[PDB]
Amino acid sequence: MDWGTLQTILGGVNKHSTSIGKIWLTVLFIFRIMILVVAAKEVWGDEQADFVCNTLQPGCKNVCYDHYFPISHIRLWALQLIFVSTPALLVAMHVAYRRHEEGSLWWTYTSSIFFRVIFEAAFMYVFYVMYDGFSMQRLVKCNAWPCPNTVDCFVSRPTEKTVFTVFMIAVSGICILLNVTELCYLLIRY
Amino acid sequence: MDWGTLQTILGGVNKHSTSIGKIWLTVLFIFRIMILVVAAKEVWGDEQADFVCNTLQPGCKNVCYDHYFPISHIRLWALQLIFVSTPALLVAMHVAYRRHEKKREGSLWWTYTSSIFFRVIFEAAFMYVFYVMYDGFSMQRLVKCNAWPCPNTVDCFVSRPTEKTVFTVFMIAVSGICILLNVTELCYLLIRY
Repeated sequence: MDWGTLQTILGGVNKHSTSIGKIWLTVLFIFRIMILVVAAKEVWGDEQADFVCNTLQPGCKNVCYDHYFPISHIRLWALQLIFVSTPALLVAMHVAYRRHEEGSLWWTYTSSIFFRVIFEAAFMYVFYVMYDGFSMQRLVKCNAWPCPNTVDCFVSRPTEKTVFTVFMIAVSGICILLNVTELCYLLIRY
Repeated sequence: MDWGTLQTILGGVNKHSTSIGKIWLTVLFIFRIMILVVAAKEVWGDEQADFVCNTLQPGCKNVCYDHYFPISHIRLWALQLIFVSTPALLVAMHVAYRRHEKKREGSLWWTYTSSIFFRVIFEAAFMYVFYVMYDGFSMQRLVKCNAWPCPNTVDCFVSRPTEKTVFTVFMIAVSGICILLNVTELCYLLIRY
């Protein structure tokens, strides 16, 4: 995809936030989006076109690809970004509700931060359990029907996909830490 | 082609509506659009390029694909969003000139309950069509096809059945929620009689 105007939306959402919340989470957020669109989205461009299986059985390539990649990484990251951005924007709408006509504003703001840490941890769990670590393999062995006994299939761009996987996981771990420290920073204020 | 000056379009439309309808319906509504355009629309990119049938007959692939997918999933969701969007739009437009003229009321409650009423119809109808026409929300790896010109019976294999199931389940769930949100409006709206 592409974009036409993201500076206006970031400027408005910038206001009414804490020191680190104003900058650090925001710059890390646009950091992840930039990585996703300009670079990574076309590494996974031919994930199925260049999948190769050493067999003559028709339909074996379809099932073996689907058995090992139930959902591709880039569409896992796209889902994650949407989930961890909605609490940011709806609170911008809840205040717009009260504008048309302090505990409430405080209660909402502290609640959103509790959600963001939840979603990121949940999604990082899915990568680990689904893909068995963060390293992708050149060779996969598949024996689902209709494939005969056991078939060798070869992945496209295994090394580059590993690099971006490590990169997206790292900045997600940072965002979790930033949320936790900022959260406990408010708790002492009570 | 991609998103344009929707922020002003949405900025205009959110004003002058009920509290949860102010945000929750709209937020869930842009929730569906993002999934449709950002992620889902390229899962279905090679639906027919990667259909594979175990046969040597010319034209068996065309008839078998057309028989099991009379209309693609992403085209139904696009249609559904258009239909549910319109009643929100026009009624939001209808109030504009009066607010314009007032600076220069039981009727609208008939209109407002009408638009709320219509949305639930379109949500229910489209969720109904998925069930009857695709035989549940789960997509299978293997389809057996015996339409002419195919010989006796042919095995054909779908592309990305597991990923298409995940998004199908997701779109149905958020569609089900919007129905629940809508009916709450009428209960708050009818309780005043």
